[PDB]
Amino acid sequence: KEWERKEAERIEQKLERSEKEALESYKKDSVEISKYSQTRNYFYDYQIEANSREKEYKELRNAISKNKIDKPMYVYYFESPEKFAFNKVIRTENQNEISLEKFNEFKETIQNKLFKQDGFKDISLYEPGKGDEKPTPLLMHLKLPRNTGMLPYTNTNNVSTLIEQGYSIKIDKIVRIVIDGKHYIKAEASVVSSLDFKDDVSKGDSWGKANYNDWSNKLTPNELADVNDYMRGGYTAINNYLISNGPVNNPNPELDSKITNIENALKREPIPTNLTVYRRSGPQEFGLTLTSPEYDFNKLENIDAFKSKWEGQALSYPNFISTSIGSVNMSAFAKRKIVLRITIPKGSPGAYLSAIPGYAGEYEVLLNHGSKFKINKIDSYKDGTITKLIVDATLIP
Amino acid sequence: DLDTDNDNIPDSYERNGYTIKDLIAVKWEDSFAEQGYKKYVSNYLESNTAGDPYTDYEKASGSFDKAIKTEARDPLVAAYPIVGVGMEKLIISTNEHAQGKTVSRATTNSKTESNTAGVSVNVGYQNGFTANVTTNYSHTTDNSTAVQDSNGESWNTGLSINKGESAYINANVRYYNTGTAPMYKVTPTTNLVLDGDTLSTIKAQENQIGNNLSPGDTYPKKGLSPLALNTSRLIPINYDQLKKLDAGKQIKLETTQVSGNFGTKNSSGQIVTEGNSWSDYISQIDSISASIILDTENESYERRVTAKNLQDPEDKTPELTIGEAIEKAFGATKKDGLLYFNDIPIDESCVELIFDDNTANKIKDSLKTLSDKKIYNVKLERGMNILIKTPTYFTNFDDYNNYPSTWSNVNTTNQDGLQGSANKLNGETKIKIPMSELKPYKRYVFSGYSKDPLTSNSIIVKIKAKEEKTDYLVPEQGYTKFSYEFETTEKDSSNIEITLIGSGTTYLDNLSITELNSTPEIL
Amino acid sequence: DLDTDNDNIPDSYERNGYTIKDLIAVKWEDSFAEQGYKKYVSNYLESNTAGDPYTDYEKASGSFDKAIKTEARDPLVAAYPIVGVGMEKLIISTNEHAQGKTVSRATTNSKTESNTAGVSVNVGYQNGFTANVTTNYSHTTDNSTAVQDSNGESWNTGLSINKGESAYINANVRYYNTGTAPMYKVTPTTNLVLDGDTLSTIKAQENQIGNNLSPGDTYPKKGLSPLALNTSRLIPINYDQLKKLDAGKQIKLETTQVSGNFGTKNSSGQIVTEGNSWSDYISQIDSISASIILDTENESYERRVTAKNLQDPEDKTPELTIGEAIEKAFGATKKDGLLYFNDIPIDESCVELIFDDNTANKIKDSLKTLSDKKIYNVKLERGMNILIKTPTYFTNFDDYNNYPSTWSNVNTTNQDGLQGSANKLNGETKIKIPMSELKPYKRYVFSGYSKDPLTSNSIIVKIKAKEEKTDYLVPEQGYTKFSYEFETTEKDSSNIEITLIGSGTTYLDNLSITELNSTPEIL
Amino acid sequence: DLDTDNDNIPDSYERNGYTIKDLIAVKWEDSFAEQGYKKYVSNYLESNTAGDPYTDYEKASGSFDKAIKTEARDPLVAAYPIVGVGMEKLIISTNEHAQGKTVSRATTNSKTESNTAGVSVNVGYQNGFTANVTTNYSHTTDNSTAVQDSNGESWNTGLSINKGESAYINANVRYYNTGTAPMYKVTPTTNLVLDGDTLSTIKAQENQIGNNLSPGDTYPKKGLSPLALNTSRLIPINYDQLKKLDAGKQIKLETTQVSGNFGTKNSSGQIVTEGNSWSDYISQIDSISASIILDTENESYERRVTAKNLQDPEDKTPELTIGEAIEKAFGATKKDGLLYFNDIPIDESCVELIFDDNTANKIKDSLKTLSDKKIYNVKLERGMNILIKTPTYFTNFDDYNNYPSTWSNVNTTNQDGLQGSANKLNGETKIKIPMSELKPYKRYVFSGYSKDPLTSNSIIVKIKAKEEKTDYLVPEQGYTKFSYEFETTEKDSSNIEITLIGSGTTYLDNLSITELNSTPEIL
Ligand SMILES: [Ca+2]
Ligand SMILES: [Ca+2]
Ligand SMILES: [Ca+2]
Ligand SMILES: [Ca+2]
Ligand SMILES: [Ca+2]
Ligand SMILES: [Ca+2]
Ligand SMILES: [Ca+2]
Ligand SMILES: [Ca+2]
Ligand SMILES: [Ca+2]
Repeated sequence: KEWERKEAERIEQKLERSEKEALESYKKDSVEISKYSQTRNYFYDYQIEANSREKEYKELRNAISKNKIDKPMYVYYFESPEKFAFNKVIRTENQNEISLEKFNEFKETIQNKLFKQDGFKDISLYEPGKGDEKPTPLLMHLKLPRNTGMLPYTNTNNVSTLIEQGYSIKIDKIVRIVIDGKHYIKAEASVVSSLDFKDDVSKGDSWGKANYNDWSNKLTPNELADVNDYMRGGYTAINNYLISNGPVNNPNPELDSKITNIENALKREPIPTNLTVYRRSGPQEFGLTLTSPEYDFNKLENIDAFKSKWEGQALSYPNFISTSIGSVNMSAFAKRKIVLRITIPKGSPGAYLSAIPGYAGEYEVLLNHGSKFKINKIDSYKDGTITKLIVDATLIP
Repeated sequence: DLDTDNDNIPDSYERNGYTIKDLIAVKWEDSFAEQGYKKYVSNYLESNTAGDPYTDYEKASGSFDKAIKTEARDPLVAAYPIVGVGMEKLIISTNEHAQGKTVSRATTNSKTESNTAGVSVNVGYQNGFTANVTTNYSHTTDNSTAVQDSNGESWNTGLSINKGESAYINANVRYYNTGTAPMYKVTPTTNLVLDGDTLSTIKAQENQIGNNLSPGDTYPKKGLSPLALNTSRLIPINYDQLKKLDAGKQIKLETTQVSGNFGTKNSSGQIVTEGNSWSDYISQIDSISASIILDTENESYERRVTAKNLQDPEDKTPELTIGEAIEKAFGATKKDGLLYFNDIPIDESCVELIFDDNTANKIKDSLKTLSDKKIYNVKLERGMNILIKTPTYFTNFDDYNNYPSTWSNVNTTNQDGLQGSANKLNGETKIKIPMSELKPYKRYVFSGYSKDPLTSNSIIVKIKAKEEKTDYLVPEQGYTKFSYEFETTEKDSSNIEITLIGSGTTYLDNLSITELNSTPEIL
Repeated sequence: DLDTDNDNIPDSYERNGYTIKDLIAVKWEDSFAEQGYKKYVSNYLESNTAGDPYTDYEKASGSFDKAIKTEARDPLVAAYPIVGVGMEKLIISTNEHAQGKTVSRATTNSKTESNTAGVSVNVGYQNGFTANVTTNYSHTTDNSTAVQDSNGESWNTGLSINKGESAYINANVRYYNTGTAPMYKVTPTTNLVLDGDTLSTIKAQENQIGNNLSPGDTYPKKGLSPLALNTSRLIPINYDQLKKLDAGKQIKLETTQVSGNFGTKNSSGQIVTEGNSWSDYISQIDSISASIILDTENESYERRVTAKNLQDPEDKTPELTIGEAIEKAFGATKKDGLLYFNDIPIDESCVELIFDDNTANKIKDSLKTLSDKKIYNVKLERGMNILIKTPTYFTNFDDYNNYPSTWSNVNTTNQDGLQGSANKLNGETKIKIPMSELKPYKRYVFSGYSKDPLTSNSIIVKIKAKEEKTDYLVPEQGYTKFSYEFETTEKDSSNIEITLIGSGTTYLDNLSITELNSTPEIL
Repeated sequence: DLDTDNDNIPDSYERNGYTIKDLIAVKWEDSFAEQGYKKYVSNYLESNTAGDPYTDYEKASGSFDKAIKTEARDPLVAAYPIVGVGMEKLIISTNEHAQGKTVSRATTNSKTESNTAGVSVNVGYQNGFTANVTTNYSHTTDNSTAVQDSNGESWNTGLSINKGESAYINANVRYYNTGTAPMYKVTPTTNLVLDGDTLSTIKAQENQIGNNLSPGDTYPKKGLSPLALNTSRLIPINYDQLKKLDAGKQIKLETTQVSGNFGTKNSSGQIVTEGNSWSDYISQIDSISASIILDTENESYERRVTAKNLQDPEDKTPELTIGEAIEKAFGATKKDGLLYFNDIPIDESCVELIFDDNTANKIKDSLKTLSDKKIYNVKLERGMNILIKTPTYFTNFDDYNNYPSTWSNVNTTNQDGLQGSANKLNGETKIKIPMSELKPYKRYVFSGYSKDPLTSNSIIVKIKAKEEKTDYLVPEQGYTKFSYEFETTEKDSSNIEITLIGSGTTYLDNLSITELNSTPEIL
């Protein structure tokens, strides 16, 4: 723990008054500020501006964005299995042996998949041993890449590492080791970073306009004309055509040419990056109704049914998908309890539709019809007393 | 399932069964006894079940300082080390620099002799007490001197000290450890004591030895040069103690204060021996454990074992007998009613037992309630001292027969022995052990066991030596234990012979000759 | 799928197969042994298979210090450094500041003299024991010096010492490291002794020996001037030991307490030797390893070999034979029953073996159980001492021969030998070995192997030297080893004559001349 | 694309292409070879390609200290420190504090003196080995002393020493660096040895020299006042070595131990030299790297280049020839089949190579499978030494002729030479060289190349000097190297004539006069 303390008092002498005040604020309120940094971006922008913990969040986040490192590191931590989409226990605190079948099922749940890390978190740099806090058998051993936030900071006679994780991790492999007589899972993982904007949306708008100022020039008149029909009112008709299985039941060649033009226009300029985007979804996209008992997430068994029904499955959207780069709550979808957090790899068809002037849309990305989303994580938060879900999904070929 | 201490082992697995395999506790069910494994008991009311700085689990897993001997794997014993200091050659010089009248003599060191120096034997041993009572107790720390290479010559002759001023002394010293623990940062303070008067205290500091003293190893390893006291510098003497070396007295040595460190493995790498002290555990082990010394003629062993006080039902601690405590503290193989080492037989009719006055009184109090008439089925309590003196010669008319001189009239066609057979007699029995293997200026005690299936069959014995002695013994139906003592003289003496004459019906068993101490030399 | 220790090796691989390539550990399948890839073994109970402060895979991968000898990359071979001191020439001067009388004598230093001095020789060797014993065992830490530039003259003539006042002794010393480990913070304490009398001790501290002493080189780098004892400054001497040195005895030097640190990698960048020490591992590694010494006439090595403890099935540690252990600890090319170094061939019928008494007892116990009756196919045990002496001359009527003269009446055209060819005899065999090729005043053993399928075809041999002799050896059906010893004088003497005659049927092989010790010359 | 070490360079770009440009690595296509980037090849298993305290990225990108010579930009050459002491003047003074008698003598220093002193020069060269075998190999650590103003005069006949008390010796020293490493905490030690006898040890401490010693310069900045042995006080001598200094022997001053540090770039600003030193990277370098020395007659250089051991297929280290190793060690411009320094050509025919027994034997053994029979086409191995000496005078019958005199009968109009043109021999070819521009009391060697397109043509070469000689030469169709030595004498002698007479058909080329060592003077 020598290097963590050394860099802790190296950073601490260049931390100013409000930064250090936010540092003791995280020292006394680590869990609450951590969960707030996890779930703050889904509230209203004015809820953010009036939030008491938002000042601490932005001070700590700026400190994380200014204390960087030039080389990748390996760090060890213990985190709940519920945080990494494993909704069961492998071995308990009194249990010390892990059988082959539970190792196999944990392997097949963690295989070939990505898991998000968001918010503030305190992490030790070295492998915990005899007397260190080992609450779970899941020892995550992560390779943080270059230019990633890294804060050694001393609390009383101990030292920890505050970071603002905003990245997904790909667990390359796991092993079963014996520490203090107990079977622990040591997980070698790789950080996969994503272009996520959360609440800062003006600069995301600038990026989309810079990447898509010439997009309307690249489209054919059929494709550009059908897109212009689409955002100005034809989205309702085209989505009603596609959702009701139009080309199969009662095929409309005009609407078939319309959706072909929309797909071609989305295919003209692929997105040059992997993105994290927020779509405000309703119950009908999940085969449910507003009056259905499962929509009321204020009770926990509805969330359990949501986990049992939708986690590990593929969500099919036969219509074009409208997504918003801003996670901020809006008056249009305040009542909706589903905010789908979608990850999109490189080269996918689509467009940032707000680059075209004259549209009153708010930072919208269009996605091709018939898409398949892989459900990965479902967190929860409290918009007031209304319990809402955070469905972190992705785009899969 | 239920846990009390800072240990992983359950309460049921801390009692009447203890098996620790692949760092996992399991109950002993007695099907893996012959596969080299052993069962323990450790306390379920304290993490440190013994006085050592090691809990039961780390001391039973093998997870401790590996320089500690394997005899401390059981949780019963504590890692208690002892520094003893001995001397070999004394040189007397009359200068403060080095020229002068210098005389050099070789002298043998006796570790465990003063504990059994004031012991008296009896012709018949009453009741079931087959031991001897001592008047004082001494550990392996003290070390006595016996001068051997000394022809007829006064010590003042070699120095020519006339009226007022005698010479200076200088010695060759060596350091030994008799204990199952290593110390590194040695701070040995010793005192060169003269029959109640102290000449000098020697501090060997840190540079003369170093930060390494392995358990059971002399500071010069096997055969090298002794460490001279020429590397707090010189020790004087007057013309009052110079003449007291001559007649009866032997100069002794006693270490007083010793401190050190014990190696503790860290979380990742190497053992830390800097931030430590062997001073917070001296009263931790000394006040709770017992003391057992075993004196082999080649080496000495000292052990401390945790026991039970009988007048306290609150303290839930393991209960130990005598023989089980010896087997646990030393490591022994269990033959049919027999406890064996790799070559050393230990039994109530095979070794000499020395007890202090209070412990002998306790045992005589406890020997009444036993219905088996044995000395090893005695419960162990806090605050005893045990001396087990292995005889230098012992026969039992069995597989063990190590006598360099053959007997006479040997009849082994019998079966009414204490173990194996009993020696049938027809007439005399002659033994003639030569001076080539008797150490001069010593005292030897021959003890034996007899049976006699006749009303008034009696025997005579003659110990023909420099001080010969005749004796008349009346054996009984059961096993009677008898002990006789004799001395010897220098190399120019004749062989020592033992003649025993019975009448053809008495039976002899377990005949052992042992050495006790040194006699003063006329000089 | 399963691993145990603080290491990356799987538990299933770690027994009976071990290969490291491109920093991955793969099993051994006996297919790439000729591409420089070799198998090892590792203990799956601890992260440190050896007693080193390094793990087994990391020390078997090369990701550590390169100054260590590369045959120590085997995880079963641990790093063990030894500091030795060697005197080169002696100067005696009568002034403490430096006029007066100053004499100088030229000496040569040898490493294995006291161990060999306790070894006796015999004409024939009974049963499978084809070695001898040493009286006391010592390593190459102590050394013995022999003066070549000393004709007949006493030291008193050039010093003029009458009654008590003597001169001052100065010596030229060098420091060498014969082991597979370095040390940096060298603080050696060395006693200068003569038959027990410790003359003085010297600390070289830091300013004279340097902040490094790499393995494979002494303190002067190849040929430079040796260190003089003028920079703790001088040591005194008296007129009671000079004639002792003059008659038979010699000055020996040995170090006692040596300080030093070991190198290791840091987290990211450089390497640090500040928080390390070669002082807390000695008691760990000597109590867990055996000891092997090899003494070629040019250079010597000594390594510590961990073995398998026999009387514990729980301790799952691999077992070793003798020759496999020697090959892995030193590095020797393995031809068909052949272990060859870069130049020195080592076998059982090519070198000399020195044991102590305990090794002889244990090897006579374990050697009877072998059905092949060979010395090397015996399972190795903990803490056991072996020494190998390379003969200065060895011939076998085969590819190897390093003799000063050419053997007479040689008939190599044979196949009935232990190693291919053997010398068929039809007549006398002669050699005339000169004093131009031999050091003065030494003790030598010529050994050989005689074989004849005939009854009593007796052989006589005459060794004409300064101690000339004749001997007779009868042949046997077995392959019988004979060893003879002799002495010489200063190099102005004639050729040594070796004459031997049988009866033209007997066969001889493996004729080796080796040195043992220095005879005490008369002066 | 795949990266292993902790550097920006991927492993695919760590072999066969390595472009450091604007602090990024990109791939060669052989287009910007004249735009200023030399060949870098680095280990893709080792981040530290060499034993230097740097990764391969930092040393190949300029992100290190400015005082390091830029020749260590290539990752195969390690920045290895060499510190040498130069001798300028000697004074003999009979006092100890500083009236008295004092003489002063001027002394030249020779760096590569003892390395080439054991070079035995034969008249005919075997196979393609155009190099000789030195007996001993020595680097530029030691320095040799030569007296120039050695008029006929005993050193004692003016100093007036009668029996026992000899005078004292003072001198001035300079501290240079021949290598690519700056020393900051310069604390060395050196021995002043006359013909084996050590006189004294000298340490310059820290404040007397300063906090920096750059590569390639001395503490006296070029021509300034030398630092004497006054500001560890004065060096005595006895009445046994003055005749040795006078008659045949010379004072050697050898640097024994070098202690120093370096300054590395921190994250913020300039170098930091507190927590790092030159203490452990020496053995890392010399155990993996060879040693290549250049001695141009103005100044010398030494470099350590990492090499390959053949018995290691996992060792993916770069492999080079001799000439490629020389070019990367020193830096040379490559034209068509030839390499050049700023003014010094480099070839196996222009500058001469010296190897010890191991390197010469390895080059002889490795030349058997080659078909070109050239020196520089030998693969670089570890543990081998190259000493390249540059001739003090060389002509090639071409654009280069540094001979101060003009030859006789030079016929440049020819084309069948190794390089350019050659002299068509017609009759006598003569040159004279004055004694003024040749160093007195030294040994010179003249070497050259001959061809004869006939059967048995012959040349005679007469060297008229103070040992004038005539040598016979029988050339053949193949190219013959001829090399003859002679000794120089004082300035007041005649000139030296080099004459050669042939039949008028042979061809001569590449004539080189070199100084090798200094001859002792009778005094
Ligand atoms: Ca318990
Ligand atoms: Ca317990
Ligand atoms: Ca019996
Ligand atoms: Ca393992
Ligand atoms: Ca291991
Ligand atoms: Ca042979
Ligand atoms: Ca790479
Ligand atoms: Ca690299
Ligand atoms: Ca030519």
